[PDB]
Amino acid sequence: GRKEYLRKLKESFIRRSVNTSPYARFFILEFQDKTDIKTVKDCIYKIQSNWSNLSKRTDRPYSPFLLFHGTSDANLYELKNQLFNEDLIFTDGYPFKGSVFTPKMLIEGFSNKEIHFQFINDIDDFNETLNSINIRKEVYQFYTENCLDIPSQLPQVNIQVKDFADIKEIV
Amino acid sequence: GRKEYLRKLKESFIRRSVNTSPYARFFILEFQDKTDIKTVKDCIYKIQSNWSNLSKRTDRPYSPFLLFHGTSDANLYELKNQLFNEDLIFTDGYPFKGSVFTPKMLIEGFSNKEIHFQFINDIDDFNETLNSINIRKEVYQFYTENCLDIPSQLPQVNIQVKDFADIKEIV
Amino acid sequence: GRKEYLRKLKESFIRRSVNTSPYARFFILEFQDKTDIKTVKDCIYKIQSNWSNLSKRTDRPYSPFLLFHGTSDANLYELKNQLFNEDLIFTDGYPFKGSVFTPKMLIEGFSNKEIHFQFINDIDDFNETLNSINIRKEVYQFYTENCLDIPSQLPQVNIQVKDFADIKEIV
Amino acid sequence: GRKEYLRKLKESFIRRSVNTSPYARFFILEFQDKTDIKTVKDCIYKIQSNWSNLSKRTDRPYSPFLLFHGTSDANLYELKNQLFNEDLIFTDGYPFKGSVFTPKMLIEGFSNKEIHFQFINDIDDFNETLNSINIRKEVYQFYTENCLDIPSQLPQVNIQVKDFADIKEIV
Amino acid sequence: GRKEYLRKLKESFIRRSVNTSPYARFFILEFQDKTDIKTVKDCIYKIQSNWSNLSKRTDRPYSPFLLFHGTSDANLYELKNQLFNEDLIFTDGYPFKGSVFTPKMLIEGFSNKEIHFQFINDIDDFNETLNSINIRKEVYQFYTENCLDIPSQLPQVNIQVKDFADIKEIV
Amino acid sequence: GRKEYLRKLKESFIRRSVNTSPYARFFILEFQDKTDIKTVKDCIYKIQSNWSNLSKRTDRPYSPFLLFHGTSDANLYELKNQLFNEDLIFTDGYPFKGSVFTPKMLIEGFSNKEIHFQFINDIDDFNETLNSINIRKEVYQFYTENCLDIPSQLPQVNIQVKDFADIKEIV
Repeated sequence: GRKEYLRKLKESFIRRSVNTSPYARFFILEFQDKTDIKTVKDCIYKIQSNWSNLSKRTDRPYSPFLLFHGTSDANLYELKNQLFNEDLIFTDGYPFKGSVFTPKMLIEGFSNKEIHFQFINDIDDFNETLNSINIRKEVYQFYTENCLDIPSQLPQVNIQVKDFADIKEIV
Repeated sequence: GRKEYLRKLKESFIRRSVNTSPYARFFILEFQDKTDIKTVKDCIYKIQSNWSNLSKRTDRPYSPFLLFHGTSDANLYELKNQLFNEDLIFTDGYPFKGSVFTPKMLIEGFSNKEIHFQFINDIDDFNETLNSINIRKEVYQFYTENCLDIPSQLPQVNIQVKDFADIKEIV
Repeated sequence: GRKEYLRKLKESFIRRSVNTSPYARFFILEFQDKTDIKTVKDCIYKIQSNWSNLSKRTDRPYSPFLLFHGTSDANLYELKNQLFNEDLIFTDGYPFKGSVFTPKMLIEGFSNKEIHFQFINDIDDFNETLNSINIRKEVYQFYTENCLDIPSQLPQVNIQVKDFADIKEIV
Repeated sequence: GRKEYLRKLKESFIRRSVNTSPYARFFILEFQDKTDIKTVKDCIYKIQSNWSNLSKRTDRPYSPFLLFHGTSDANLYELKNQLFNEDLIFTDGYPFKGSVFTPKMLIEGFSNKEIHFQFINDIDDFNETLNSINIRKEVYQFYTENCLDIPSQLPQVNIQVKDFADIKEIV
Repeated sequence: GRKEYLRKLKESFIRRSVNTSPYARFFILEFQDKTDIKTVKDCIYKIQSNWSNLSKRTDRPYSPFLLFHGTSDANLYELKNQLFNEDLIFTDGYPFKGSVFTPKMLIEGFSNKEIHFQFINDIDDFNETLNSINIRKEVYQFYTENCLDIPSQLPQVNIQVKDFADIKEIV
Repeated sequence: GRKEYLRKLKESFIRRSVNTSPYARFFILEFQDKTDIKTVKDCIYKIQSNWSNLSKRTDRPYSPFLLFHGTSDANLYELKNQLFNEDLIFTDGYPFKGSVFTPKMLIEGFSNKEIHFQFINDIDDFNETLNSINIRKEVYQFYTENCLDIPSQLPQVNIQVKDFADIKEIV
């Protein structure tokens, strides 16, 4: 059936235990120009609610890493602005204007409970962040037509959705 | 079967998690002078009970925003007066008589455990409050004849119901 | 099958949640002379055990309101004398002999953990206490041959049973 | 199936809730001098484990009442002696040798955490017991060929079993 | 199939509740010459892990009683020495060398959290212990050719297995 | 179907309880030359997450023992050097450079909450640490083409896998 397509992809590679261990979860989402602003935030909030545990009870907080490609910087910063306005505080390695890429902010924001997720701007920020993370890194890709190139010593999943709307129910 | 339409509207649009995050939830209901006040109150109490967590244990309380359209102000205030008489304390942006619409009264009332929900009198109060809540806002519409226009940067669902009685089992 | 009508009667009108809010629940039962005194108490204890939360953990206690019609006053008091003997303490608005109807005793017994339910003698005490409880009141009717006239501004359900024996498995 | 006769007697007559209220529960088992003591002790321990709540958490303890009939006192006392030897402390209204029947021991033993159940020697002790507990009393009769007479003012169930061995998995 | 034979003797004879009461459970196993000691230790550890509850929270600890027959004393002590080497602390009524059987040592070890189970050397130690435990005792027999003689007043089950390795899934 | 062989391999040998006791669990894995370094780490992390309970709540911590073979030391140390980089702290009985095998470091790391698992370099270190752990030891083998010889006094399972990828969903 139609609903069966979403039912296979949910636990084939994306399956989730009752308490997932705090590893460096990288979520690569393809942002094409046809996909509007609104449904990306519905995916990001679903990514943030599941694969981040920032409750005060635990001592091992973790947050997902978010990567977008195939988009212009105009709507990438436009999406970035509303996420911060809606109190979904993130870090992208640029703590101030005119900063060089500082992955040490991504180090502490992963363990910070007040920072919900982590944004990655481009390819060069993603590869430099990978060397900065020393703990286990798993990278999940949700693409439609274009696939990113990922270094081969990392556990990767590749999921080809119909469009961006099908990503959210998987995650 | 006859319930088969109800399930398609329950779990596919207004699916509910047991630990839903404190979003600015907007509920738009069509009051159109043919449904009685009592059936609206049962829908309002059901909207209150499911989509507000005002327990003393939590640190992130939330309350749903309710807006009615298509009816006169006479039965809108009559519905409004019965809700306050039954100890369902709400706020509507008019803390006193002859007041200008005060959006911040709807703001601490979102985080107030003693304020059960928020009442929106008209579209003009709905649209200007939309610029007041900074956090993510979700709008849920339940309508029988006329669907209200919502600006396109919000996550909206539009559900067409047979009458006002079918809303409360959906929520 | 034969148990099917019990499923058309249990979760379609008298569906029960585990965290039901403290509402003024009215239970109107048709007690006829054919019905034995003993089998009514099995319904009263089932109604009291399900629709009352008098535990010391909560701060919002509630008790059901019970109405009986279609019976003589002699056997109604005979039932009333039994329930007080078995430590099922109730109030009827008559705290002493020769008293007028005091609905205030029914208000305090609703919020009292040591008072298990509330008795209503006839129609006139039902309508007088109807204007006394300010919070939302729901009326549930279980009857075989005579239907009461409940005012239309209250949420009412009407259920037909063959006799009084099937009411307790409904609730 | 062969099991289906046990299923129609499990959930239709002796259905059990996890939070059963402290009622004066009377269990009548028929002793017919051909069942050995061991299966009777297996039935009593199943009755005691399920229908008594003597934990330190609760503030409303309750213990079942045990009645046997149709047998001589030779095996009735001999069964009674083993149950006290296995630290299953009970009361029977005879706290000392040559005592008259004292039902007050069974009322205190009903609410005592250190008294597991209550023994009833005969139908004359049972009727005198019946007028002593004021709270609601239900009688469960499990028998093979002889049925005792219970007053019609009490909620009673009657279960006919193939032999004494089917009683323990009903309770 | 073949696994239906495991189901017919698992849930029908050695069915287990999560809150089993502290009874003096006896497990009688046929140790033949064909059985290796390694398989027996898997069965003994499974007997401990299910039918002993020695947590620090409970106030009623219990431990099973272990009996073996049909084997020589050479491999009985060799099995006995391996169990003590793997920190499975037990007692057998012989607290020192050259001791007479001491049934009281099997008594506190029933209630001792640091004593995991009780070993019984032969027939004469089993019957002598049977007169020492006052509380209810249940005896479970698993054997392949020879069935041990058991006193009739003791509640017992008799289970016929293909070999010793099938015992551990049943218990 | 295809996942049938996975179900025939999962709960029939490597069945897991939620309260598994602290056993000296040995995991022997076939690291042949065709296996990538990365896909072994997914099995090591799955073995560590399931068969180790290093939480601060318990007082009996346990860690799995890992053995690898079928390849040279070039990729065995390269796999070993990565696991220490990702904060998966282990011990192998070689606490310093040029050390003799110290099985005592494996015993303390078994009970150490900050040591996640234990590495075994070869069979010579496996047999030496075999005589060091006094408690019950279980050995689990997962292999494709070579099966090693384990002494027959230990509980062993042998599982043939198509390649190293299916081992992780088995455990």
